[PDB]
Amino acid sequence: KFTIDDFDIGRPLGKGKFGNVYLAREKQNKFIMALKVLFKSQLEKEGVEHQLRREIEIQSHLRHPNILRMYNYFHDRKRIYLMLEFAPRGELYKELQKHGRFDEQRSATFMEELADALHYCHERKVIHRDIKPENLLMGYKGELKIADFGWSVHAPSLRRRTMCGTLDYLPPEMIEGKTHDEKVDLWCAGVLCYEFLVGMPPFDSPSHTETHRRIVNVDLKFPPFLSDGSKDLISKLLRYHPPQRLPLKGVMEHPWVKANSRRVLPPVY
Amino acid sequence: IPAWASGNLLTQAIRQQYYKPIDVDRMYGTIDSPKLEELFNKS
Ligand SMILES: COc1cc2c(Nc3ccc(NC(=O)c4ccccc4)cc3)ncnc2cc1OCCCN1CCOCC1
Repeated sequence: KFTIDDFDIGRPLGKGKFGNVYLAREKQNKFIMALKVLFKSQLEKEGVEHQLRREIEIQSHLRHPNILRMYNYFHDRKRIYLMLEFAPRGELYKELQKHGRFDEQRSATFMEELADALHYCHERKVIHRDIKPENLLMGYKGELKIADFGWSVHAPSLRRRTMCGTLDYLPPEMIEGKTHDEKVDLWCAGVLCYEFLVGMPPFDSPSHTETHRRIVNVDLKFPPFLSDGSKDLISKLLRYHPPQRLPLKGVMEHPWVKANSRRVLPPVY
Repeated sequence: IPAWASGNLLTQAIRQQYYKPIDVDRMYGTIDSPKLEELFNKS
């Protein structure tokens, strides 16, 4: 088993609620990774122990080029350590903020990578429920990495009831107090595609109630610079009725995605 | 900040790691993990 001494600590990458994340190198293999440190006492105090172990259970069992890998984890007296894939290009949201909006190539590539990872999760009855730029990191060649599974759930049988995620990303069914299923992620993918290309989410409003209203009416207003292809994909994902939303395989196969994605799969061992 | 963790040394290492992936499934994936229920217990 691993201990902290097994790693050269390079530098902090980010602060979190329960500890920091560090650029680290495993000594035996000189292998560079990220180390998330969490304090056991603060986790217990906040009452999030079972939350954390759920997140760890879900993420530690996923192996996909577009899902941030958790290699392993360990603990000592005071800390829980998560050994995570290092994502050299960092936060996708910082890149979006830096550029304002992404071009079609960048957006289409991201959409293919997202749809592929989400398909992988859904194949295993894992629903993500909080797809948004802030939850995505970028690999060495800019590959999308789903980084956070904070709202995620393994949902084998029962449809779900928890309202969760982020205001601008909530599907109509959550807002309206209906049960939901994996098709929530289809909706969030449509919101994400729109935000990639426009730089603002589609139902942006100064109040919770006006945002809620625009969502349930699907009050979609496409800026004029958007291509017909991108609007076609977004419109096919942002459907009021979950069963009418374009399936993940459908996103991967969409002509706009095919025409514009320059997705590259990372080398595998 | 140790030398390996910045500038050209880091970039070099990151690139080597991308193009020469190790067997993480054996190197780390096979190594024992603390049981999730024992995470908030003795170490
Ligand atoms: C500084 O933001 C980073 C965060 C990273 C990062 N952050 C994570 C922190 C925690 C984390 N998982 C959890 O917190 C967690 C919590 C509960 C259960 C499972 C996981 C995943 C990713 N992981 C891997 N690689 C990262 C890489 C990061 O940045 C690389 C620097 C990129 N770049 C360099 C120069 O240009 C601007 C920035």
